[PDB]
Order: sequence, then C-alpha cells, then structure tokens
Amino acid sequence: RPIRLLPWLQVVKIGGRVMDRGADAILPLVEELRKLLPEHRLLILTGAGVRARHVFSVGLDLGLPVGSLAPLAASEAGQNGHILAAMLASEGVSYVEHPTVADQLAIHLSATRAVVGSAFPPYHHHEFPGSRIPPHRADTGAFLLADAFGAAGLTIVENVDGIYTADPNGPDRGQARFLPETSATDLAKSEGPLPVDRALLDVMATARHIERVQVVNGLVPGRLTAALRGEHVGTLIRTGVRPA
Amino acid sequence: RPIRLLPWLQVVKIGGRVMDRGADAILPLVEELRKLLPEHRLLILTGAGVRARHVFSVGLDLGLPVGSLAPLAASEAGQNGHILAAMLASEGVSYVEHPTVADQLAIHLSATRAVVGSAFPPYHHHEFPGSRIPPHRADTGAFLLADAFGAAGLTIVENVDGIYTADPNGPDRGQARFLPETSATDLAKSEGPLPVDRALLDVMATARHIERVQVVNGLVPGRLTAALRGEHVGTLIRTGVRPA
Amino acid sequence: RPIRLLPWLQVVKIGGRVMDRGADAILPLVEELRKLLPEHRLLILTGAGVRARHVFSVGLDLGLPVGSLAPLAASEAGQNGHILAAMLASEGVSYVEHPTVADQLAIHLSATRAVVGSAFPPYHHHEFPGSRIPPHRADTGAFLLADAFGAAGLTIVENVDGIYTADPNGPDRGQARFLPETSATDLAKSEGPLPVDRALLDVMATARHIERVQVVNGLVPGRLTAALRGEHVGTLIRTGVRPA
Amino acid sequence: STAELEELLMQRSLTDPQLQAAAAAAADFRILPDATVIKIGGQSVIDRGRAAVYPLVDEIVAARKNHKLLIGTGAGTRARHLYSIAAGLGLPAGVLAQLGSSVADQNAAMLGQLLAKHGIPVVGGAGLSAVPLSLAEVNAVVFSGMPPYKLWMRPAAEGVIPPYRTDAGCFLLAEQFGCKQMIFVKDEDGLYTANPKTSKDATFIPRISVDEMKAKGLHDSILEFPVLDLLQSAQHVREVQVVNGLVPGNLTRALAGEHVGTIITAS
Amino acid sequence: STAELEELLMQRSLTDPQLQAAAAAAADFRILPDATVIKIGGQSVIDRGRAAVYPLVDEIVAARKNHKLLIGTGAGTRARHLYSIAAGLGLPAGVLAQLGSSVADQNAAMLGQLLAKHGIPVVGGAGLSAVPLSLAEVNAVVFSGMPPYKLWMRPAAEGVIPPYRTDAGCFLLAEQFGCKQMIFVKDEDGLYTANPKTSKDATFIPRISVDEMKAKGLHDSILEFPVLDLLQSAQHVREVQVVNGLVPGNLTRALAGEHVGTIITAS
Amino acid sequence: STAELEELLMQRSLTDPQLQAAAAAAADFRILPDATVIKIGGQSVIDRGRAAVYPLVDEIVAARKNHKLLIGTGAGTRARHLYSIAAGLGLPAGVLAQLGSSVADQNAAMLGQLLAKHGIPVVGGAGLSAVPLSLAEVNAVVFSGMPPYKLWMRPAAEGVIPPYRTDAGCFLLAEQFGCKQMIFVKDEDGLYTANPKTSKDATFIPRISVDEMKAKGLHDSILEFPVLDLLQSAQHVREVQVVNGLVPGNLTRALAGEHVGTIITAS
Ligand SMILES: Nc1ncnc2c1ncn2[C@@H]1O[C@H](COP(=O)(O)OP(=O)(O)OP(=O)(O)O)[C@@H](O)[C@H]1O
Ligand SMILES: Nc1ncnc2c1ncn2[C@@H]1O[C@H](COP(=O)(O)OP(=O)(O)OP(=O)(O)O)[C@@H](O)[C@H]1O
Ligand SMILES: Nc1ncnc2c1ncn2[C@@H]1O[C@H](COP(=O)(O)OP(=O)(O)OP(=O)(O)O)[C@@H](O)[C@H]1O
Ligand SMILES: [Mg+2]
Ligand SMILES: [Mg+2]
Ligand SMILES: [Mg+2]
Ligand SMILES: [Mo]
Ligand SMILES: [Mo]
Ligand SMILES: [Mo]
Ligand SMILES: [Mo]
Ligand SMILES: [Mo]
Ligand SMILES: [Mo]
Ligand SMILES: [Mo]
Ligand SMILES: [Mo]
Ligand SMILES: [Mo]
Ligand SMILES: [Mo]
Ligand SMILES: [Mo]
Ligand SMILES: [Mo]
Ligand SMILES: [Mo]
Ligand SMILES: [Mo]
Ligand SMILES: [Mo]
Ligand SMILES: [Mo]
Ligand SMILES: [Mo]
Ligand SMILES: [Mo]
Ligand SMILES: [Mo]
Ligand SMILES: [Mo]
Ligand SMILES: [Mo]
Ligand SMILES: [Mo]
Ligand SMILES: [Mo]
Ligand SMILES: [Mo]
Ligand SMILES: [Mo]
Ligand SMILES: [Mo]
Ligand SMILES: [Mo]
Ligand SMILES: [Mo]
Ligand SMILES: [Mo]
Ligand SMILES: [Mo]
Ligand SMILES: [Mo]
Ligand SMILES: [Mo]
Ligand SMILES: [Mo]
Ligand SMILES: [Mo]
Ligand SMILES: [Mo]
Ligand SMILES: [Mo]
Ligand SMILES: [Mo]
Ligand SMILES: [Mo]
Ligand SMILES: [Mo]
Ligand SMILES: [Mo]
Ligand SMILES: [Mo]
Ligand SMILES: [Mo]
Ligand SMILES: [Mo]
Ligand SMILES: [Mo]
Ligand SMILES: [Mo]
Ligand SMILES: [Mo]
Ligand SMILES: [Mo]
Ligand SMILES: [Mo]
Ligand SMILES: [Mo]
Ligand SMILES: [Mo]
Ligand SMILES: [Mo]
Ligand SMILES: [Mo]
Ligand SMILES: [Mo]
Ligand SMILES: [Mo]
Ligand SMILES: [Mo]
Ligand SMILES: [Mo]
Ligand SMILES: [Mo]
Ligand SMILES: [Mo]
Ligand SMILES: [Mo]
Ligand SMILES: [Mo]
Repeated sequence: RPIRLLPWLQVVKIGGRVMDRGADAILPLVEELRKLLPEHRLLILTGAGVRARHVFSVGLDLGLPVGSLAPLAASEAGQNGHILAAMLASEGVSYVEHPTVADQLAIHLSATRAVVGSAFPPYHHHEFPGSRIPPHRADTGAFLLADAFGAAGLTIVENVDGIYTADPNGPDRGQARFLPETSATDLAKSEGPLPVDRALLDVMATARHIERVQVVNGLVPGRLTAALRGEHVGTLIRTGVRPA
Repeated sequence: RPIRLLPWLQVVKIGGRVMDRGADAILPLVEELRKLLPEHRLLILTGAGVRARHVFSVGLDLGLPVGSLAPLAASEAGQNGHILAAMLASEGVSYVEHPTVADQLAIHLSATRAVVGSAFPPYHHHEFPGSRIPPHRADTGAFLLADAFGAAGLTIVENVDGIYTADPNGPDRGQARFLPETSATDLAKSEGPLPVDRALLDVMATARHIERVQVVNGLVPGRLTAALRGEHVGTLIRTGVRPA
Repeated sequence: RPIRLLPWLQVVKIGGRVMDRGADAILPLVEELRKLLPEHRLLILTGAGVRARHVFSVGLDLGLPVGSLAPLAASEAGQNGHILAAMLASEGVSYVEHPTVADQLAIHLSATRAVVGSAFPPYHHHEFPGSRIPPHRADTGAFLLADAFGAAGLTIVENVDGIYTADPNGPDRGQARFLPETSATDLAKSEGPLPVDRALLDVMATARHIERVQVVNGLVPGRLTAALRGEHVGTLIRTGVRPA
Repeated sequence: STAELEELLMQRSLTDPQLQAAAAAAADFRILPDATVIKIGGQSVIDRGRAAVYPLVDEIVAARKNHKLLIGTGAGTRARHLYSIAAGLGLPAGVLAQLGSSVADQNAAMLGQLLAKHGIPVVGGAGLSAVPLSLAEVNAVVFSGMPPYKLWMRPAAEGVIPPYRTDAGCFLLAEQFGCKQMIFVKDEDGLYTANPKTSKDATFIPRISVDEMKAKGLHDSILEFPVLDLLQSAQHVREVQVVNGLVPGNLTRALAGEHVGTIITAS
Repeated sequence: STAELEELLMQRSLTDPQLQAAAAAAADFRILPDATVIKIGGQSVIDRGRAAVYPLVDEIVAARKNHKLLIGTGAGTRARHLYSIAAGLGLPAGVLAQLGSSVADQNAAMLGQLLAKHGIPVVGGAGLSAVPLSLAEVNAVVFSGMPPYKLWMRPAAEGVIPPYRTDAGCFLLAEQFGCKQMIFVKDEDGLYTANPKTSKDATFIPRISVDEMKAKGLHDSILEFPVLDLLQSAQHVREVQVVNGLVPGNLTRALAGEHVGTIITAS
Repeated sequence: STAELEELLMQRSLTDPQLQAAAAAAADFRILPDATVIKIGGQSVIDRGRAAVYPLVDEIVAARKNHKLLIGTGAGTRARHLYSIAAGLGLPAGVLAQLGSSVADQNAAMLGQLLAKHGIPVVGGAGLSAVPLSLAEVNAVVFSGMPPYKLWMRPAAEGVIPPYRTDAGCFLLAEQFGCKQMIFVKDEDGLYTANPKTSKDATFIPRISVDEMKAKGLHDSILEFPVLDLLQSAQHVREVQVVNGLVPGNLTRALAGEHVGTIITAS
C-alpha cells in the first residue's frame, strides 16, 4: 500500500452549481467555512458549474475535440476558486495554482489554515477520448488528489441532499428516492444521471486510502460542519477500500 | 460599496529617491522597519527613483512610445524592492511578485509579518496614451492596491517633509510653503510639480475605502512609526471618501 | 565584508548516491531529519547520484558540450529533492524551486521549519568550458548558496565517513587513510579523486563567511544530528576564512 | 534639444509641466506600422458559435495573404455571468478584471485551434510577436483582448464593473504598437442615433467624431465609453472602424478600404 | 439540432445519457489533420546513444521535407531507476508520474539540440505549435512524451507504476489533434506471438486488432497495455504502427506508406 | 572506446583524473556552427541612445541577410548605479548579479522593439531559438547578455562586484553553442598598450594572445578580465574580436572578415 503523504488533510469539493447561486448561497457557506478554519486543515476545491456548459455549447458547435474542451471547462472551476478565496482573504486564505497544490501543499498549509484550488485535474489536451464531454472533471480531480495524498477525508458539497435514484430536478422528479448509503460498484451498474462524475466511480474502484466519500447539501448551513465530523447528513459512498 | 478584502493591512510606499541615497538613508529606514514588524502587517512597495529617469532619457531618445517606457521604469522599482527585501531577509521578509501580491497576499502575510513588492502597476504596453511619460507610476500603483484591498492605510514615504506649494528643491525654493493638509480635488486644480503622481489624484477621486493618505519624510527616523499610528507628521491628503 | 542575509540558517547537502540506496538509506535519514526539524531552520539540498552518470554517458556519446550536460544532471538532483520532500510532506516540508530559494527563502522558512531544493547551481548552458564534465555540481552549488546567505553552517552528507587519501571503494582501497581534518588549499594541491567537487575547493578559497564544512556519513544514524551541533564526526574542511 | 530633456529628467519631478512639455517633443517610433488590429467580439461573434465564427475564420485566412493582422478576442456572456456573481458579493473591479481575462483567454484558445492548421498562433505579446508577423505564410497572431491591469484596474465612478475591458485592451495595443488601423468586429452595422434593438426610427451614422458623440449624448453601447477618451488622447490610432462581422465579407471589405460600418474619429 | 443539445447542456447533469448521446452528434474538427505523430523510444532508442540516435536524426531531417512531424520522446532507463527508488518508499503513482516527466524532458532536450541547426525546435504545446508546423524549412517539432497528469495520474489496479506513460502521452496528442498517423519507433520489428527476447519460436504478426490481441492474451510489452484501450475509444487515430528504429530507413519507409513493422487497429 | 568511459562514469567519482581524461576523448558536436554571436555594449553603445543605436540597427538588418546572428546586450550605467547602492549596503555578489540582469533585460527590450518590424525577436534561449535562426527572413535573435548565475554567482577574490557579467554571458553562449565567431561591439577601436582615455602615447594592438596580455600587464578594461581565462579554456571559440560600434559599417566589416579592431586569441 502507498504511504499517506498528508494524512491530516481534509479535502472539500464545492460544486460549481452552488457557486452559480451567487451571494444567497456563497455568503452562508463562507460564514460556515470561516468557523471551520480553526478546526481542520483544509484543501477547498471548486467545481465549474453552468459556465462550463456554455463553453461546451460553443466548443461543440465549433466541432472541437474532448481534449480542447477539458481546459476550457477547467478555467471555470479556477474562476470559482478565485471568487471563494477572495471572500476568505481576510482569514489568510488564498487560491493556489495546480503546480503549488501538487508539490507545495504542505508548506502552504503550514502558513495558513486553508487554501483554495481548482478541482479540475490538469488532463487538458491529454483527456481520454470516447465521449465528446470531458470525463475527468471536478469530482474526479478532487478524489484523485484526496486519495494520492492519503487525506483524512473527502466531502463533496452539492446543491442537493445527496444521490437519488433519479434526477430530483429532472422529468422523473416523482420517482426520485434518496439513497443514504451506496457503494461505487452499485452506482456504476446503474443507468441514469448522477450528481457526481461517472469517472469518480472508476477511480474509487482503484482507490488506495479513501474508504468513504460523503455528498452533502451545501445550501443547508451546518451540514458541511457535521460531515467533516463524520456525521451522516447526506449520501455516503463506500469506495471498496477495506479497512483493517 | 465593495467589501474590504484585507482590512487589517497597512501599505507603505517607499520613494525610489529615498533608496537612491544608498546606505545613509536605507540603513536607518531598515532599522525602523524592523521595529515595526511586530506592530503591523505590512505590504511594503518600492518606487523607481533616478534609474527610471535614465531609462526614460534613452527610451525617449530612441522614440519609444509610453507603453514601451512603462515596464522599463517598473523594473527599477522591482530592483529597489529586491534590495530592501534582502536587508530584511533575516526577519522573514522577502520580495513577492505582482501575481503573488494580486492573488496570494493573504497566505504570504500569514507566514510572515511583511513582504516587499514593486509599487508600479502592471499596465505595461497597455499604458494610457497622452503623455510621453507613463502616468501610472509607483504612488498610483500603491494606492490602487491599497484601495482595492480595503487596507487600513496607505503611507507614502518621500525624501521631503510633505507637499509644498512649489518644489522645495526647484528654482522657486523661496516661494515653497508646506501644506500640512490638503484634498485630492485641491491638488488636482493646481499647476506646478508635486512629489506624487498626478494620476494618484484621479484615482483618489473614485476611491472606495481609503479616506486619507499621508506623505512623510523617510529621512527623519520615527516619522514612519508615527504615521502608521495615525499621527500627523507630514501632509495628509483627503481623498473625498466620506466616512460614516 | 558582505552582510549575512540568513545568519540563522543551517544548510545540509544530501549526496545523490545516498538517495540511490533507496528505502534502506532514505527511511533512517528521513526519521533523523524529522527529529531535527524542531531544532534547526534547514535548507536541505539534494545531489544527483548515478542517474546523472547515465545521462552523461548518453550525452557524451552524442558529443554534447559541457553546457548541455549541466542542466541534464541538475534535473536528477531536482528529482531526488522531490522524493525527499514527499517523505517529509506530513511535517510541512516541500520542495522549492531555484527562483524561490534565491529570492524568497526567508518567507518559506518563516512558514515551516525546512524546505528541500536542488543543490545544483543554475549555470546551465553558461557552464564554464574546460572539462567535458560540468564542474559546478551539487557540493559547489550548496556552498555558493550557504556562503552567499552567510548561513550558520554547511554539512555535506555522503555515503562514506569523510575524505580519505584515496577512494575507499576504488582500486587503491588499502592505501586509503581517513583525514579527520583538512583545508581547502591542502586538498586542491592533491591529485586523485575526492568525494567533493574540485570546484568546491576553488569557491572555498574566495569564501566570505563559512569557516568550515563537515563531510559526514549519512548511512550512520546520528552523525547528521551530531554534525549540526558542531561535533567532529567526519572530515572538517577549513575554508581559509579566518575568524575574529 | 535632447540635452535640455536629459537635464530636466534628472532634476525635476515627472509631474513638472516643463519636463512634460520637453518629453512631448521626443521622436515618435512606430513599432508595427504595417499591422492592422482587429477585435473579434465575444458576445457579438464568438458566443454565436459556428454560424458566425466559421465564415470569419475563412476571411482571416484569405485576408492575411495581403494584410498583417493582430486579432484580439472579446469575452462575452461567460464574463457577464462572472461579473454578476462577483458584483453581488461586493468584490471590487480589480477582482472582476482578473475573472474577465479568463473568458477572453478561452475565446482566444478556441479561435486559435481553428486557425492552427493555417499557421496562425495564439500568442502572449502580440505586438512583439515579430517572427509570425514577418512571414507571408503566417502574417497574423491571435491574442486575448483583456488589458493586464488585474487588481490594479482603475474602477469606474460607480459600480464594480471594470471600465477597461476587451475594446480598450485591443485599442491600446493598436495605439502602443503604432498600428495603421483598428477594426472592431461586432454584430451591428455600426452606430445609430438610438439603440437598434430598442427604438424604431434610429438613423445610421457612417462617420462621427468623439466630441459629436459626447455632444449628441449617444445611447450606443457598441463601444466601451472609456475607449472614446483613449481615442482622443491617442498618438498613433486617431480613428476606429466598427463593422458587422455577421455580414459575409465585411471584414475583407474593411481591410480593402471600403467604408462599411461606422468610422469614429478622435477629432 | 444544436438547439436540443444547448437545452440539454443547460438543464441536465453531464452524466445524463440523453446529453451524452446529443454531444456525440456534434461536428468533428481535426486541428492538425496533415501531421504525423512519431514516438522515439526512450529505452529502445535514445538510451542507446549515437549508434541509434544519429541515423534517426538524419531520417527526421530528410522526412520533414515531405511530412509534417510531431516527434515525442520516451523516458527509458533513468525513469525506471526513479520508479524503483520511489516504489520502494511507497510513494504513489502520482509522484512517480512527475519523476518520469523529467526523464522524457531530458530526452527531448538532447534530441532538440541535435536538431536545432536544422530549425526544429523543442516545444511545449506541440499540437498548437502552428508556426514551425506551417513552414517548409521547419515542418517538425520535438516534445516530451509524458502526459501532464502529475499527481492526478489514474493509478493502475495494483502497484504504484504510472499506467499512462510516454506511449499514452504521444498517442493522446495524435488523437486530440486529429493527426493522420501515429508511429511508435522502438527496437523490435513489431509484435510477436511470444516475447522475442525470451521464446525461440515466436511468430511475427504484421497486422492485428486490439480485440484479437486481448483474446490471444499477448505477452508483448512493446506497447503500454492502457494505450490499446485508448485506441479502441479513439475518434481520429484508429490504427498505430510499431516499427524498429534500429533498422536504417525504417521510419522513412513507414512515412512512405510501406507496411514495415506491425499495424495495430482499433477494430 | 565508449565502453571504458561508461564503466568509469558508473564506478569512479567525477573528480577522478582517469574519468576526466576519458570524457575529454568524447566526440564534439557544434549546436549552431554557422552563427555569429555579437555583444552590443551597454555603457559603450545602448546608453548613448539614438546616435549610436540607430546606425547599428541598420547594420544588423542588412547583415542578417548573409549572416546568422545572436545579438546579446550589455547592461551599462543603470547596473553600475545598482551595484554602488547594493555594494554600499554590503550585499553579496550573488544579489548584485540579479540586479544587473534586469538592466541587460531592459536593453534587450529596447533593442528588440526597434527590430520587431524586421522580424527579429527578443528571446530566452537564443542558442536553441531554432525557428528564427533557420529563416532567411529572420536569421537573428536578441538576448540579454547577463549569465543566469544569480545568487550562485562565483564572487571575485575581493569586493562584491559580480566578476562574470555581460561579456562573459555572451562569450559562454558562443562557446556552448559552438558558434563560428564572437564579436564585442564597444566604443573604442580596440586594445591599446595603455588606457586610451587616460595616457597620451598608448599604441594600438591589432592582435594579441591572452598569455601576452597577462605578461604585459594590460590596464585595458575593454574586456571583463575573467573572459580572458574562459577564452583560454574554450573548446569552440578560440578567438574574439573587439570592434568600435560608433564607426559606421564596422560591424558589417567585421562580419565580412575585415580585420577592424583587435583580435584576442586563446593561444
Ligand atoms: N441521481 C441524481 N441524484 C441527485 N442529483 C442528480 C441526480 N442526477 C442528476 N442530478 C442533478 O445533478 C445536479 C448537480 O449538478 P452538477 O453535479 O452538474 O453540479 P456541480 O456538482 O455543482 O458541478 P461541477 O461538477 O462543475 O462542480 C443536481 O442539482 C441534480 O439536479
Ligand atoms: N510641490 C512639491 N512638494 C514637494 N516636493 C515636490 C513638489 N514638486 C516637486 N517636488 C519634488 O519631488 C521630489 C520627490 O521626487 P519624486 O516624487 O519623483 O521621487 P520618488 O517619489 O522617490 O520617486 P518614485 O515615484 O519613483 O518612487 C522631492 O524631492 C521634491 O524635490
Ligand atoms: N578521496 C576520497 N575520499 C572519499 N571518498 C572518495 C574519495 N575519492 C573518491 N571517493 C568516492 O566518492 C564517492 C561519493 O561519490 P560522489 O561524491 O560522486 O557521490 P555524491 O556526493 O552522493 O553525488 P552528488 O555529487 O551527485 O551528490 C564515495 O562513495 C567514494 O567511493
Ligand atoms: Mg456534482
Ligand atoms: Mg514621489
Ligand atoms: Mg560527493
Ligand atoms: Mo504562480
Ligand atoms: Mo507556480
Ligand atoms: Mo509546470
Ligand atoms: Mo512557478
Ligand atoms: Mo514548467
Ligand atoms: Mo510561483
Ligand atoms: Mo492547455
Ligand atoms: Mo515566481
Ligand atoms: Mo509567480
Ligand atoms: Mo500571470
Ligand atoms: Mo507562477
Ligand atoms: Mo500566466
Ligand atoms: Mo511587458
Ligand atoms: Mo513555481
Ligand atoms: Mo517560481
Ligand atoms: Mo526566473
Ligand atoms: Mo514564478
Ligand atoms: Mo522569469
Ligand atoms: Mo536550460
Ligand atoms: Mo494568467
Ligand atoms: Mo495566461
Ligand atoms: Mo492556449
Ligand atoms: Mo488551452
Ligand atoms: Mo496555445
Ligand atoms: Mo509565443
Ligand atoms: Mo502566460
Ligand atoms: Mo498571462
Ligand atoms: Mo505570464
Ligand atoms: Mo514564447
Ligand atoms: Mo513582450
Ligand atoms: Mo516578454
Ligand atoms: Mo510564436
Ligand atoms: Mo517563433
Ligand atoms: Mo514542469
Ligand atoms: Mo517544464
Ligand atoms: Mo529545453
Ligand atoms: Mo535544457
Ligand atoms: Mo529549449
Ligand atoms: Mo515555444
Ligand atoms: Mo514549461
Ligand atoms: Mo511544463
Ligand atoms: Mo508550465
Ligand atoms: Mo512560447
Ligand atoms: Mo497550448
Ligand atoms: Mo498555452
Ligand atoms: Mo516555437
Ligand atoms: Mo515561440
Ligand atoms: Mo527573471
Ligand atoms: Mo525574465
Ligand atoms: Mo521583452
Ligand atoms: Mo518588456
Ligand atoms: Mo518580448
Ligand atoms: Mo520565444
Ligand atoms: Mo523568462
Ligand atoms: Mo528568466
Ligand atoms: Mo524563466
Ligand atoms: Mo517560447
Ligand atoms: Mo532552452
Ligand atoms: Mo527551455
Ligand atoms: Mo521565438
């Protein structure tokens, strides 16, 4: 088994659609994050949200390949990260670039309590072919990092309570049953949309350290605080990493 | 009104002509800065001084436009910043680049008590046309940053006591009356030279947070210490930002 | 005499051949380094080792000049530094790049107790001609930095006890007598191999601050701890800088 | 002569009127005098996708055979979304300026990938991209139109929207490099007395000076209003042309000297 | 049409099968359709020094007169040494991936210095290195073959060796830029039924599909096994050719359409 | 053969005389054999402004038609001002070296802006700037002449002035890239027995070896004295030429093989 590089680290991924709600959603989340700073050492990673859909719409209309779209969407996650970091600047928090996250996170988390980065992985023009939509997005990037570091946890902060049997905002609203607990293998066998990347389920299958990931609703204050303490307030996804 | 990003920050701009005096002026200033480190969180920004005049002389002789001269002068302010930072290295102070000041100042001021940067703004080849001399120089850059961050203050450290009615080292020496207090609007209506950029007066008119700026003599030990405590030891420039 | 920029700094250079031994040598060294973190402020610099010999073998076979080989070997020292930094990441230690070591070491050592860098100096394509083997390697780079900063000390960590009269792993094994103490001038007049760069002896002749350098065996736990406390556990090289 | 200027540069403050007058007498060197700067609108063109971009790519490829081009990109709707999120949080103009740059970079990347097979690169430092601009096989570069001000952006009198965006960014580059022409490629034929999307009896204006535009109090958001003040202070580019990029061959016609669209003059 | 896709992109999750099906109907643009990507093996070629590299440099210089080339480098024995040191410490695949990149960069630097006098640069961003690829005097670029994943490298099912190395790095670049050909330059004539360095009666395979290779359970480490899965999902590069770079003129012959070596097809 | 060298490289220390002797037998590859390196003096030329720079720009533009040029810039009076401020504070040579680099970069930027319309770029990595050096339309690059040593600058025996400045920086580049010629463009006709600005009966020296210069104890600060020792150890550039750039056509004449100025030989 590989060693844990930063065993004391907590990684939090904030969905781009949470950021897309603006001040109504960001201000209570910022206030909750401020209160968490003295409790944990955090790597906060942001997703892309709706602006990545607009750039996919233009990019696909121009016929651009999947490797062209990947860095364009990643830029949106980076911009959400600069917005979130600016809101926490007075607390000593800043946005750090991917090379800094990859090689110097330890020194940055010694200087301050949290840093913000883009959750997108730097696959760029070397994105895998197959789909016209880049498969390695924000949930996948956040998990790859969390598992590579051997982090204490990974929490995914969404605009929904967790994973449902169908899209709770889609045509099948009435058939959507909440799943309090699931496994990566069980979700992989399912058809239908998910609020997490499908590639996340693939990387969870080969995970070395992270045993569970929780998907929580960032629109309900207190849920992120509770999830970071291990409380069951959303959907728990078991990765298939067996403990001792 | 925009929010204050770093409300606890004190910005100090050291004139390039103060640095041009060498060890006789720099060593007492360094000693005074060392004593200030435990008292404030400082962003120290350096001006350009005489070497920018030499590069303007060569550059104008070659017929180069204003956007060509701006980064050439900025380099001189950067070099003064490396000299000042080296003198304070034993105290944990270093020079930080413009991208770091713009996006990561909070983390750097969490690690250490002060950092040094170039006061010149990165207008570069996108400098405004009109004059053959770049208008957005060190005083302007320091103010734009101080006001964007919502800093607790901005102090300008010069080789003179403050602003006079005429150049106290110029032909009209005898007509030069010291101004203890003035406003950006009053100075803007005046003709004649100033020890501050004319563009500073324009940006002070649209300021969002900084109510006053003090110009002090860095050649008199103790004045910078006093100015940072709000004592009236030079010229106070009111910006026209009205308080509550 | 130039001023000491970081008088409280201890510089340690770890030989690339120590790293080449892998886990058997690295794990006890990492454990000893962990225990040293609360005692000293360290700049840890890594050498290149055997992989630089392989790239010299390929590079010389292609007829490449000395300035082409220098950055190729330096890359190996950089890779050893990333490996060592990853082992100490949980303690707040990271690898920092040459521009960061040159201009921002003070801030990085204020955030954390130690940083790792490549011991190779950035001579690159401007390496001196004369030999087909780059003369300014890891020992030389570590010394140039230690002396430029006015560091409290420089310790060289090798896979041997110190300097012998002949290579203790070479054909003349039986004629190899251990030297507990020597001077840069005495070693310079000698023919035969050394476990330190010949260029190190040249830069020691013009040194401004470092009076002595100790070469210790990193394969014997405790020797690095003892050397950092000034104990005589290897070869002491006097530089010819006379004290007060 | 240069002897008086050098003496004044050493002894006087840079704010001194005597020094300012002497510096104004210096020779004027044009760095890239044969180049034309074009701005491809973000919201007006690139955001419209294939139907707007593909015909313009063909015009650019044909035009570079006879004209040296510096093609700047606008930002558009993704920047407006970032500006509304950030403005709602009370973030200052300086933060918004950095967010807007990312959108113009995305647009330059998409345009550059359609032009790569024709040898046209996406660059940083367009005005000094001496090699691509000197080759007949290339003769053009694509650049992101946002100015580099970032946190040092001069804010507007009110609000947090950066007042110097991609129209100002492209114009200042034309101005600094002493280019021969500045063309804004938008989605309207040019300037009208009233808004062409609002009013019914808005008349077309083929030519106007900045003074006349100010005096007539024009409600035309076709050009960033701070660009008009920059145009009045400009040393090299004393006129700009606004053309509709949605009309086939309009950019080709403008480069050929046809008076398509509106010409805005400094005086 | 594009109207349904834009509606789905806004309202559905990107994991939605309906959205995925609609995005698959989008037009297909090839960025660099006339280029050939070649991988020069690290262990198989560059590590062998002068005897292997010098003849290949001459073939590249001759070949670029008629073929646009993107030449990627492998890593080889110094990367294997780094991987064994790091694996022994229990460092994860993500750390090993960064170490491996340094070795491919060293190899690109050495190759670039032998090619500099012929005008061929070492670049970052090969696929978009529009200027060198558009000039008859240049028509080629050298790049480091390691993918940029670094710490975000997808690990293998077991062990810490990065599964996506320089074969995958060069292949994905050929695929993303829509190149016409992908040639792997190694030190074996091609694929054999058994290992050519181990078994005695291993038969040569001139052509095979990924499915047949999987079905026959081939013990040939000539190509990184994850490259075969990428090849099956590829949109642009549906076949690859493996040639022996130690045979004089083999790369020249492959570029001329000769069926030297083994052709591996997606289906 | 290479078999003995590879064995010695693995088993012996790099300081071993046997290894050093074997490495000296390796083949010698010249990276840019057809290029000429020129140093444009900072204090001697660029600091003089228009009267000195404009005629040299015209010579460079004319000369690049027939000669591949790498043009390095000196630093000059702004660097001397930085050195006196920093020396007075007791800052070490390593800090001064970084300050000096900024001045050489400013000079390269000014020269590059005058040359941009002729297609000549300012680069980083001149010796490997393969694309501009291979095109007849370009055939030249401008680079900053300061070496990259920064804090790792070898100090002089006494004082804090960096001993390796822009003469050494340009020379080492000529040497490393195996260039055919190295020309120093200064403001004196060449070397004299005594200082031409001090003594009255100083005689001109058209040709001299480094040994003779040392033996005659020359008081000529025309060339940085450490450059003379580098010249004696050089493998590729065994002679340098010092010319007066203030004399019209002197650089053109030197490139044509005329013996204008002084030739300094290694032996
Ligand atoms: N099975 C499902 N369970 C829950 N939500 C679902 C499901 N299928 C689809 N969704 C939808 O996914 C939405 C979340 O959108 P998405 O995951 O794309 O946003 P995000 O995570 O914020 O974006 P990003 O990945 O850029 O960070 C939910 O609001 C919900 O409508
Ligand atoms: N009205 C004035 N009141 C005071 N000083 C004036 C006035 N007009 C001109 N000056 C001159 O301005 C000088 C300060 O020079 P200047 O402001 O250019 O230097 P600096 O601020 O150190 O430079 P930099 O802007 O590069 O940091 C004073 O020494 C004084 O001679
Ligand atoms: N006189 C000598 N005394 C001691 N060791 C010697 C002597 N001459 C040669 N050596 C050899 O030098 C070896 C150390 O090798 P070397 O100095 O190249 O490695 P390193 O310092 O780890 O490498 P790097 O310089 O890349 O960090 C010793 O193991 C020993 O065999
Ligand atoms: Mg989601
Ligand atoms: Mg001033
Ligand atoms: Mg050694
Ligand atoms: Mo950065
Ligand atoms: Mo960075
Ligand atoms: Mo990087
Ligand atoms: Mo960096
Ligand atoms: Mo890099
Ligand atoms: Mo950085
Ligand atoms: Mo990219
Ligand atoms: Mo940096
Ligand atoms: Mo940076
Ligand atoms: Mo930047
Ligand atoms: Mo950076
Ligand atoms: Mo950047
Ligand atoms: Mo610039
Ligand atoms: Mo960096
Ligand atoms: Mo850096
Ligand atoms: Mo640098
Ligand atoms: Mo940097
Ligand atoms: Mo740099
Ligand atoms: Mo290099
Ligand atoms: Mo940037
Ligand atoms: Mo950028
Ligand atoms: Mo790009
Ligand atoms: Mo990109
Ligand atoms: Mo690019
Ligand atoms: Mo570029
Ligand atoms: Mo950049
Ligand atoms: Mo940039
Ligand atoms: Mo940049
Ligand atoms: Mo570049
Ligand atoms: Mo530039
Ligand atoms: Mo630049
Ligand atoms: Mo370029
Ligand atoms: Mo280029
Ligand atoms: Mo890198
Ligand atoms: Mo790199
Ligand atoms: Mo390179
Ligand atoms: Mo290199
Ligand atoms: Mo390079
Ligand atoms: Mo490049
Ligand atoms: Mo790079
Ligand atoms: Mo890179
Ligand atoms: Mo990079
Ligand atoms: Mo570049
Ligand atoms: Mo790129
Ligand atoms: Mo790029
Ligand atoms: Mo290039
Ligand atoms: Mo380039
Ligand atoms: Mo630099
Ligand atoms: Mo630089
Ligand atoms: Mo530049
Ligand atoms: Mo510049
Ligand atoms: Mo430049
Ligand atoms: Mo370049
Ligand atoms: Mo650079
Ligand atoms: Mo640089
Ligand atoms: Mo650099
Ligand atoms: Mo470049
Ligand atoms: Mo280079
Ligand atoms: Mo490079
Ligand atoms: Mo270039």
